[PDB]
Amino acid sequence: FSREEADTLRLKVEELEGERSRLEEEKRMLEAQLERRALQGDYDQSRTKVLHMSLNPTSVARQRLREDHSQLQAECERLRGLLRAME
Amino acid sequence: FSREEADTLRLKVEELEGERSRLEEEKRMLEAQLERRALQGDYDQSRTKVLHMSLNPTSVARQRLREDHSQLQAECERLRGLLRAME
Amino acid sequence: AEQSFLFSREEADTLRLKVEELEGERSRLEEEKRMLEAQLERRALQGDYDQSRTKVLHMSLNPTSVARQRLREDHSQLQAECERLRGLLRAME
Amino acid sequence: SSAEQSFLFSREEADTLRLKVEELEGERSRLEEEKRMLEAQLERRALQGDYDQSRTKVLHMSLNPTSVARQRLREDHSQLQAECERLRGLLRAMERGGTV
Amino acid sequence: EQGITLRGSAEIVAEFFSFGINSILYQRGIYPSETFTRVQKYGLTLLVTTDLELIKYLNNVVEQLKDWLYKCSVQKLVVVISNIESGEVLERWQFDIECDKTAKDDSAPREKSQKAIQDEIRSVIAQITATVTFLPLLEVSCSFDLLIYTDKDLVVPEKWEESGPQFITNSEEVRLRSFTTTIHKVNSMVAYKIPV
Amino acid sequence: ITLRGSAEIVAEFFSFGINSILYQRGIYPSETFTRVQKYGLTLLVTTDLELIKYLNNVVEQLKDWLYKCSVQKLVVVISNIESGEVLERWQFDIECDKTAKDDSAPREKSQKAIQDEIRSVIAQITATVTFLPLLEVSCSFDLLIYTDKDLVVPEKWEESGPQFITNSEEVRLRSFTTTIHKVNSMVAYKIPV
Amino acid sequence: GITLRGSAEIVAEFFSFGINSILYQRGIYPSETFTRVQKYGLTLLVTTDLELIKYLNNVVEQLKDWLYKCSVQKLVVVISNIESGEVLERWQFDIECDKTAKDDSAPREKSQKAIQDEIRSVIAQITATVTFLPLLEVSCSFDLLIYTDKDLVVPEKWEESGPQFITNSEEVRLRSFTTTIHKVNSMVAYKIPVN
Amino acid sequence: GITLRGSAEIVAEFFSFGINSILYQRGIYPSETFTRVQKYGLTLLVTTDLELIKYLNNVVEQLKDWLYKCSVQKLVVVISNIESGEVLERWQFDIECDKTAKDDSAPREKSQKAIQDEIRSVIAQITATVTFLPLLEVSCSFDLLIYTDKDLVVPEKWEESGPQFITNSEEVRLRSFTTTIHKVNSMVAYKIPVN
Repeated sequence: FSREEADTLRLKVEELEGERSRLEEEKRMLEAQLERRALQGDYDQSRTKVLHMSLNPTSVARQRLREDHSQLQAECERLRGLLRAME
Repeated sequence: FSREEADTLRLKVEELEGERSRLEEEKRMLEAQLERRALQGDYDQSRTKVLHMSLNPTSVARQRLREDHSQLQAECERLRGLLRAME
Repeated sequence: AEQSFLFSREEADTLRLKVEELEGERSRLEEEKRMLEAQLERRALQGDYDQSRTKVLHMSLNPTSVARQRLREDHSQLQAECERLRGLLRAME
Repeated sequence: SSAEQSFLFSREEADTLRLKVEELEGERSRLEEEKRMLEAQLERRALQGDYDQSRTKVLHMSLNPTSVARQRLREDHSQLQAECERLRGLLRAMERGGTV
Repeated sequence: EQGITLRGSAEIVAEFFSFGINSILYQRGIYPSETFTRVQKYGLTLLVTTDLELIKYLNNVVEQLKDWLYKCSVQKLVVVISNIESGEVLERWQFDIECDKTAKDDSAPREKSQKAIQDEIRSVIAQITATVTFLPLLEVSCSFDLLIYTDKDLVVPEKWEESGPQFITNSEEVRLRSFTTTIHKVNSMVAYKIPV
Repeated sequence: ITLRGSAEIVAEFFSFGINSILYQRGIYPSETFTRVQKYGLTLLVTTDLELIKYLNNVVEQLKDWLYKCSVQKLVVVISNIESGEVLERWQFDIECDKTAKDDSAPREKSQKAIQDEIRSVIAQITATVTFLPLLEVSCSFDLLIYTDKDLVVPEKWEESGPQFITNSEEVRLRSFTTTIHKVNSMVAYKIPV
Repeated sequence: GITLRGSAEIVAEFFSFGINSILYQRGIYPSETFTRVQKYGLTLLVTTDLELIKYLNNVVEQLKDWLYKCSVQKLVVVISNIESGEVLERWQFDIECDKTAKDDSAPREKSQKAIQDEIRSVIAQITATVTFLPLLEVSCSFDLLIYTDKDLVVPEKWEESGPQFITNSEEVRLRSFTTTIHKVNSMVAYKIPVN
Repeated sequence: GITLRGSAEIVAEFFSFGINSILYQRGIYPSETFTRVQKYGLTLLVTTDLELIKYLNNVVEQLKDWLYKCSVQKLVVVISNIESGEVLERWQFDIECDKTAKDDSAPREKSQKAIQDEIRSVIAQITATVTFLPLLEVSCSFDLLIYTDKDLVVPEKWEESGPQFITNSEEVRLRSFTTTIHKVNSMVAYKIPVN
């Protein structure tokens, strides 16, 4: 009825009040936790990705280094493969 | 008859619920952030610090890599001199 | 039984539905609590009380008690006098 | 993001939903007792019989044995009233003009 | 043996109410003993009214109760006994009625012995008749009224209207056996006043 | 303030709180009262030699239970004399403090502060005449005293019911207190049909 | 019954086995370098590498000391690319210490087998998790980071370290166990797969 | 005033010269391979190396297209040790794009001269870092990473990358500049000297 539901509504409204009040307090504390902690610049893969050119100065330099290492490697073998036989 | 002091309540009640709803989804987002960061190692620098042993498997392995590269530069520079001095 | 809970994805859907049901049951209980609350206090003011805690006493002899007796009596006196007067009048043919 | 991470996520989610359901249940447990200890002090009440006006309304026939009987009682009181006056008038006129 | 249909359950429950209410009226002395006659029902000897007016009223209520039972909209039947003069509620028989709203979405009758339902009903009527061993003599001219609790979303028939619950105060309570047709379950109890 | 003094101030109160209402509503013809000075406003008391004899017991007894702190309430019920149905109900939720027996220290609250509160309470009691429906039928009244259940029922006394008003409105007015007793009123009256 | 000192020894021992199994299962070092041993009702692999054995004992021994004092909050197994230093995986174990256990007037009630069963589940969950983790395709090493109360006096042979966060990570909360005095929760964060 | 297209061009141009300055100053290519030009009121160095010019042009043109589309979040210049892959320096430019500018009907109010004065300050700060940044002591190369919104279609010769974070670093924060459509923040993280 009117007077009845009124009694139940003032109870329902009063309960939602305490909740709303408690939530704000919680929300505040979580906020104080997030701001106070060490991990500040986090990566969110749902909003960000990192792109680059597949072939770039670094991939090229690393490949050159491997080829130079090989070339020097084979040369060292050749030279000792000549000094050995003059004996 | 006061069937209106109950109609205003049906409005005030829907208010809080609408608010409580937002406060909950907000709280949710905040907790998800705090929890992911916790899983990532986050902490409060005022009550916690991180220690490790100065000599550990990683520093040891890194050091050996540095010594392998200095040894490589070394041999190259030496071999370099020989070839040069020898005519 | 629960070892068979290698079906984490299917289990989560079930637990999800269980969360929803438990939420509904919770709200229904909260309002039932309200009804009980409203009723109890909205009656305590109307004079209700706890039999184990409260007892109502009064004077066996009291205004209302007495006024009830001189209603009863009057309707008895009146009934009687009508018969009495009736008798006298009957006497004198 | 991978199909692999999905399996790990599922295991994790099920554990979390398990903890929620268990929290909600221990919560339903609390509500249920206070509801009982509430309906309990209500059984100790002088007044008895409760009803929820949320899902229940009380009906009856407007014309019924109790309503008919209360009517007759007033109707009988009215006749008794009208008779007392009739007799009173006969007396106060009986006496005014020497009949008495 | 042919199961229990929704219409059949409503017919059986309605009948239980017709006879139970009659027994209460006779036993509690709400109407003169000579206005009832003896009949056999459920294997027992029961008293039913011969009063034309009472008959019309009970039938109207029972007929409507049977309707709301079919629709599964009835939640209770209360027999209110009050002091005609002061309006005080002196006795209150409350019958909780649980209707299974699914009995309509049923393909075939429900499975419950006709004999088993009847034995259950007989057991409750038997308890009603036995209350003469402890219920107090009513020492004032009383009347009665039949309240029917229903679902809020229900068209209130003409001739009917909403009313108060007529709760009882400073009473004593006795719960009787319940009975069920798997479709309609019926609980019975009496709240009465003991002479201090 | 003591446990006996309070038991006198409150007990005395109802004597005036009852007399006034009986006139306020007209349970007894005005032509049966006799104005007398008390508290801070003029009050009216009874002059019937039986009505005074009744109220004396109920208040003398009320006082006695005020000292033992076994009193919970006092209700003035107004009912139709013929029918017997209640039409108006006055309840005073009495709140006691049993520690008052264990003192040593007369309590700090002044008796003037107490009397000022009591004056106000009466104010509403009479200020509630153009709200409270009119009794268009011959009514009487009774005094109901709610007590603890283990309390011994005095001679000439007996237990009773709450004397409910079926469909009524409970309207709170105001209240007061001493140190050991906190009295809070309201008047409930039958709902206009 | 469970005493503060007994809880410390149990937890320390758990870490010695737990760390060893992570190393074996992630292939940080060759299968051929571990040996099988039974514990917690499981067949577990533990390193035979003498240098590793020495390092682990140094950390576990220090950890037992801090567990007894209730001044340790986490143990993190950080796995990284040796050449580049890139942090690829972080196995984190939060440690909750009941500081009041120090004032106990009696061992706590919890069976040794009950705790061993909870531990068994923590380790098998780790094993069941590895199946879904990105393969380590480069040579790696590991380091053990211990989170402590800020005021803890630092031992000789120890120094402050940064947290070694992997911010570009996926994370999975795993299993926990408790002795009623120390509770250990496990979890793992690992680099989000690219391409 | 500035438009979305004008802003994208202005920003891409800032990157083309800024990256050239960083490469010259940090010795990533020999100094004799750069030539001097008058730009931004200063005298700046730019490369003459064919392969580098083509690569920079490819990145800058794509950057410009993503800037117009408002989907770029950062540009990072990653300088690493060629042999080990260890990141030794990392210039990070956070980029905020006003997505509403697509719906503009009128060029925004900020003058191009005020914008150029802000850019000149940043470029001068970049050149001023030469007095203190440490000399790189090993052969290094660089790669340009571009952080973008997640739903960007990845062009043909581009692919996803890890973020190439640097460890054990110190930072220098420079001033920001803005066109009111694109705001650019600048900073460099570099290795702590050894010793």
